Amino acid sequence: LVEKLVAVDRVAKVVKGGRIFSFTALTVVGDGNGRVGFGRGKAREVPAAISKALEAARRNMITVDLAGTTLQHPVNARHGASRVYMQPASEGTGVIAGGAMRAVLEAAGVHNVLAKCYGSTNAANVVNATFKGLRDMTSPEKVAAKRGKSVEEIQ
RNA sequence: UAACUGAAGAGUUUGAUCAUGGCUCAGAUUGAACGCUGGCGGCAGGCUUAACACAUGCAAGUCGAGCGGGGGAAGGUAGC
Ligand SMILES: NCCC[C@H](N)CC(=O)NCCC[C@H](N)CC(=O)NCCC[C@H](N)CC(=O)N[C@@H]1[C@H](O)[C@@H](OC(N)=O)[C@@H](CO)O[C@H]1NC1=N[C@@H]2C(=O)NC[C@@H](O)[C@H]2N1
Repeated sequence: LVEKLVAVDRVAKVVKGGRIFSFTALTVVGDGNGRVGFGRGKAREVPAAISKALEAARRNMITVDLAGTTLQHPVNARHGASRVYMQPASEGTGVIAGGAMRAVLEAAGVHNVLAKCYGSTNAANVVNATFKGLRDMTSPEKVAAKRGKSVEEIQ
């Protein structure tokens, strides 16, 4: 189970006589064969935040139906002000995407893809958008099943 | 046989945050210029500004089988 650490930030909370500082971590876990999830963790110190983020990531996971090592069809997704576009690519292309998308795609097992961010590039929002796009991607078998047809009829 | 296959982000407003929005950076390119330095070859390129003013040499001649004159070389004959 591959685990990637997307971002770590230091945050502050004001109290009387000073500020309380903490750390937040965003992590993405995956199996490289169509299962992936992400999570966040907050703690007074970095390792505990990373562990909590990993625990949340393992709790929040989905299954993604890949077409080989690439996507089934072009995907448009958004979460808040972050919009993402993803496109299938031929073998040998690689993962042409930003780091936040790249972690999710590699953990899900995508090897060739072309991706783009529009709008805000906040790491958590971009991860949410990519996660939604991968979750909502469909496949020819599901399309044929829902239309009451055969995959050869669907083409 | 083949003639196309293609899209990455980062920094910076706040005690944290998310958004909006400018500014800045990583690329490719050049008839370039300047600074430091400098061995060779091949192939290209070389006043982007004053269509400002130009010394000097050269860059449009050739035909005597179109024509009449006119020149200067030799030869031969003659004499002394
Ligand atoms: N917001 C705070 C509200 C406070 C407000 N004051 C309330 C109030 O005043 N009156 C009450 C009125 C309530 C209202 N009638 C119900 C309502 O809001 N319906 C709409 C919201 C649906 C649902 N509730 C939220 C939801 O499904 N989120 C998921 C979630 O975050 C996460 O997936 C999971 N599973 O974890 C993520 C992928 O990681 O996908 C998100 N999905 C999405 N992201 C996308 C996005 O942004 N745009 C476009 C589309 O693509 C979106 N879908």
